[PDB]
Amino acid sequence: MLKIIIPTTMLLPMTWMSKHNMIWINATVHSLLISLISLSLLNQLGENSLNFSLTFFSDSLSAPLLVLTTWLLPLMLMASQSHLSKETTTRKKLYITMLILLQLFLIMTFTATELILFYILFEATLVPTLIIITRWGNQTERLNAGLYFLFYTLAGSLPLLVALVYIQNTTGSLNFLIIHYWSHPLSNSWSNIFMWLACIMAFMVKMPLYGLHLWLPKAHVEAPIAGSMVLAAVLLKLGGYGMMRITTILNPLTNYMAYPFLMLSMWGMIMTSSICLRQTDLKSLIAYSSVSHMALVIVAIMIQTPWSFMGATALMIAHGLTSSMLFCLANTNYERVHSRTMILARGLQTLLPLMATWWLMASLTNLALPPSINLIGELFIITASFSWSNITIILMGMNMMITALYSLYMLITTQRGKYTHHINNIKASFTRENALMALHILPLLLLTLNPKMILGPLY
Amino acid sequence: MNVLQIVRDHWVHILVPVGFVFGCYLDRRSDEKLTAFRNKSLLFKRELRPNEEVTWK
Amino acid sequence: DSWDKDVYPEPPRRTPAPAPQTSLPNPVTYLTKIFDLLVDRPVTLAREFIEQQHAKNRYYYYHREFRRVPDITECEEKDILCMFEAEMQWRRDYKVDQEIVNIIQERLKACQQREGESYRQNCAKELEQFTQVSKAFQDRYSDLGAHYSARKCLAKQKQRMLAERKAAKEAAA
Amino acid sequence: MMSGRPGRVPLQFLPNEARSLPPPKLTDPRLVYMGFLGYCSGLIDNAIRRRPVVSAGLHRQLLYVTSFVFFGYYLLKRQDYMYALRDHDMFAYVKSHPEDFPEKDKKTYGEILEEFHPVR
Amino acid sequence: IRLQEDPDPEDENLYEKNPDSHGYDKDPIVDLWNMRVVFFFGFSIVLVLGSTFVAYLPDYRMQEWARREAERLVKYREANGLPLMESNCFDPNKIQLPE
Ligand SMILES: CCCCCCCCCCCCCCCCCC(=O)O[C@@H](COC(=O)CCCCCCCCCCCCCCC)COP(=O)(O)OC[C@H](O)CO
Repeated sequence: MLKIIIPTTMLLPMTWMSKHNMIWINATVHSLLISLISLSLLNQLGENSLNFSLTFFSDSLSAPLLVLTTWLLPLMLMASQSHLSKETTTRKKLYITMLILLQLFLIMTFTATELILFYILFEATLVPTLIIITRWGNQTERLNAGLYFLFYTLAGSLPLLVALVYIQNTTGSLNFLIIHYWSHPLSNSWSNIFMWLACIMAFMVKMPLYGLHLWLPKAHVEAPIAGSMVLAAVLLKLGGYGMMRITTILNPLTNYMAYPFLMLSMWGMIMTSSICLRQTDLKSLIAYSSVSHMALVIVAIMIQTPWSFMGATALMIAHGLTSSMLFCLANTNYERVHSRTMILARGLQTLLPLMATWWLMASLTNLALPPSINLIGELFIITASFSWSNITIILMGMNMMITALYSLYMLITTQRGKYTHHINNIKASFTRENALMALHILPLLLLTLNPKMILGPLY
Repeated sequence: MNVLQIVRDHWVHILVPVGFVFGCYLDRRSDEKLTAFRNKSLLFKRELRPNEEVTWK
Repeated sequence: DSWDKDVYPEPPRRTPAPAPQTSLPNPVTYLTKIFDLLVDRPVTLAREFIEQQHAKNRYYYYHREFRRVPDITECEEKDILCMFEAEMQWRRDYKVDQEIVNIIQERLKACQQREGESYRQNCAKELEQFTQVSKAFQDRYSDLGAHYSARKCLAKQKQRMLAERKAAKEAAA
Repeated sequence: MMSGRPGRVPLQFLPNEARSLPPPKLTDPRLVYMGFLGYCSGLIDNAIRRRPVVSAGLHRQLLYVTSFVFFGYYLLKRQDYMYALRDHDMFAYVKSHPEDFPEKDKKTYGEILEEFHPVR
Repeated sequence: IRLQEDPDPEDENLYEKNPDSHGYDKDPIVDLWNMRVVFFFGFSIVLVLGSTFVAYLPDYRMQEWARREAERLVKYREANGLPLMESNCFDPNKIQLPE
């Protein structure tokens, strides 16, 4: 509720009014402090969601994502204070302002009690990210990249706007509790499909499914490090949160209309993971891997099965923490080599031995190696999907088989092998990069002991 | 000890902490308007104790 | 004992008396013996020390009880005030029934190792009890959807005697 | 739409009978946000003129907060008036038109036949 | 010369100015202090107590309360001999099924 919001927004005057060089320090202090307070919100009751007021409420689904976003907030500050050191204090302050303003919106939307209120800051997250990708992005095609990312989501979000207000004029309020209790069987009338399509496509776009995913490779690669993590670790997941919330009034229409997306997602994950097997760009390879994992959640959410929701929430968080880490891996390597081609800097393990380890559990976590939370996600989803149909395991398991090859492919090409002779600027890794990397992996294994925290309201 | 300057450069550190203690205040103020069914739901409604007058604040 | 024997029926253990005839010493007696005065007694000595300390300052806690509240079949249409109590009561009974299946599942799994090679026929009672529970559990909550609600559970149920009474009419002929 | 209701004297920002409503409390959360807007203008006001933003012309942005608060306050009373007015003649209408507002029958969920769709 | 620009700056090594550099910022004293913040306010106060806080969090989802009720409920049910959990949930005796 408020105990998270005002501390987040009151953090903004601090960064603006802090000393010239202390900006990174005091921002990091209370961002971690905010994370601690958010963790206090992680508690949930049995069945009734933790409701605070007409404006804000939390459930067993929102809380794990809330603590994840606040937990993220220190990490971009940690990950960004290397390529922004040679910048004017105002621009550094502006950069920090963008992140916490972005993070502030995330707390708002996840705790939003009204769908329209959920909707207003659903796209409002775009404005800070658009600035981050465009201004501080370090590339040339970032301009076209920002346009692709911006227009795709709007093209899907605006139908939701017309759909959402239609609910208000037809079924009174759009309070999440009032929708759930007063749910009615959506008919099969040919208007209700376009009703169904509008209420779904908005979350489809910013949850890249095959076909509606070309923004993500352009979104991730040209975005700066902080932009890439926030976009891949939370931003691809507003779509996820919407579906678990909005599919309450899409049944039984979801039963019949689910087919085109399920085939698109299940086949897409094989295709996308195949792209990972032959990606020339390390950041792009990680980006395409996010599509495969996210497309798995598409099948998870859209099956509408108790087990499927549970594994979704497991992959909901685990992928986000993992994808942020892998982007950190690529970023921590990038500036040393000043290039994105994977084969540019081979045999890094012989030069940097600890990064060899950090890359190693990172690849293992993305492998869904048990008992990592990723395995709990994928394995739960497979069982739910298998109950839905026996055939899907052929597609399901094949993804894990492909996921194995490309995951260690980056490991062998970069970490193992012969070091590149020509390069000589690879310095011993700063303990900031090392500290940040453990900041990611350590909570992941810490979460393994308590899956019930992140299983969700279906748990 | 330089306090005229440690205050100037480290007065920012108190902003968020008071924000949190402020955040609890509206949290513990907004709930008052939400009293309505206080000790009214038959699941939890029960006999009011000799001294305390409000079951849940 | 902490738990209840009625909830967890434990058939009495049949432990044969040790009657060996070979003169050479049986070793496992000795390893149990040395273990007794090397591990078991020191563990017990610490345990009796901690347990007496626990009883020195004993603090209590009880088990929360929710009284019965009108459920969804008598709650008025719309009227989310009565729906709230109805939904929460039904979800609480969902938790109990999930634990009821859990209790039966442990008893079924308890038979396996307990009966050893006799598992196939000895606890067919355990098998049918789980069969009765699982089938009845299916009629209660199965296929309710990830957004299951007491309304849907009533809706799914209302189909059951709808078909049943229709079958009864056909059966009567 | 209230464009021609009986009694609307034109060019009257706050009609007298609106005084029968609870006035907005001096620290109404809507009001302080209106005060926020005044301040936010002040900071940028020094920005265009290239002044030390926050500590630049304490008089200037101080007036901004005062002006926005008052213009906000009278706006809120007027805003509260229409919503009260919109609800008032609303209720007066439905009693005057009982036939167009039938009282829907009281049936519990037990008798309602809501078909069930399995998820399979 | 196309435009009057500047050559691309060379990436400075924080180590060759100060060997103990931690990569958090250039100035050594704040860099050492940034170490203290990122670890003390990172691993120390969040990971350690936060884990204990969430680990020792009170009953979440009523995972044990339902068990105790189930044990009592199942102990009641087989004592009388009626089936230990009915196939029906909302008692059909009240239900007023149409026709
Ligand atoms: C880039 C293109 C879009 C990307 C994909 C987005 C999703 C695809 C479908 C988009 C649908 C947008 C319009 C839906 C608004 C809400 C729909 C709704 O609530 O359902 C209504 C569905 O009714 C409609 O007619 C909705 C619109 C149907 C689709 C036709 C217009 C939308 C498609 C063309 C415009 C957008 C495409 C891009 C054009 C450049 C119910 O009203 P009804 O017809 O049942 O009303 C009662 C009675 O029958 C008479 O009204």
